[PDB]
Amino acid sequence: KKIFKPEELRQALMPTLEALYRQDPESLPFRQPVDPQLLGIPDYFDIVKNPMDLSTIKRKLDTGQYQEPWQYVDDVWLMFNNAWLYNRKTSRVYKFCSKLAEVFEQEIDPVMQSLG
Ligand SMILES: CO[C@H]1CC[C@H](n2c([C@@H]3CCCC(=O)N3c3ccc(F)c(F)c3)nc3cc(-c4c(C)noc4C)ccc32)CC1
Ligand SMILES: Cc1cc(N2CCOCC2)cc2[nH]c(-c3c(NC[C@@H](O)c4cccc(Cl)c4)cc[nH]c3=O)nc12
Repeated sequence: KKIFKPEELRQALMPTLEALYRQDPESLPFRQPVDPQLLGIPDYFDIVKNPMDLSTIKRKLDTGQYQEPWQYVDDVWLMFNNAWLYNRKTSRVYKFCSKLAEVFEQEIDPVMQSLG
């Protein structure tokens, strides 16, 4: 397997993470972990067993917790898939999720090609 240095993953993938953060208001529900107590949604962790958010992805990238870049891709789609699972199709959070996913799909392709 190709060996990836944590510093190469960080420098290569951080621009793609910024592309999600800079969407405002679209990124606002995703910047911090879902807090079901605050949001009044007691069933959240009955439905979402593996939560993920931008701050967790960013910390993992900054601290070298990804061994290979598709694990970063996995966490981003887990974030989005959790939100599409939990929220109604008509809800603002669901629509903002789809907006971020389109940005991600555009940005991630050339970066992954360059890491190969
Ligand atoms: C600490 O600052 C945060 C900002 C986002 C706030 N927020 C909000 C706020 C408060 C509640 C009412 C509302 O409409 N919100 C909101 C705020 C901004 C948005 F762009 C948006 F789509 C929704 N809704 C959130 C929903 C989710 C969510 C995700 C991701 N997946 O399932 C659920 C449920 C996550 C965060 C949400 C909560 C506090
Ligand atoms: C492109 C796309 C659009 C949407 N819709 C957007 C609008 O709202 C409705 C949903 C949902 C998606 N789910 C996934 C998805 C993954 N994709 C890999 C892809 O990024 C990828 C694949 C090969 C190379 C690269 Cl470089 C990148 C991987 C794991 N699990 C996933 O669920 N991709 C989706």
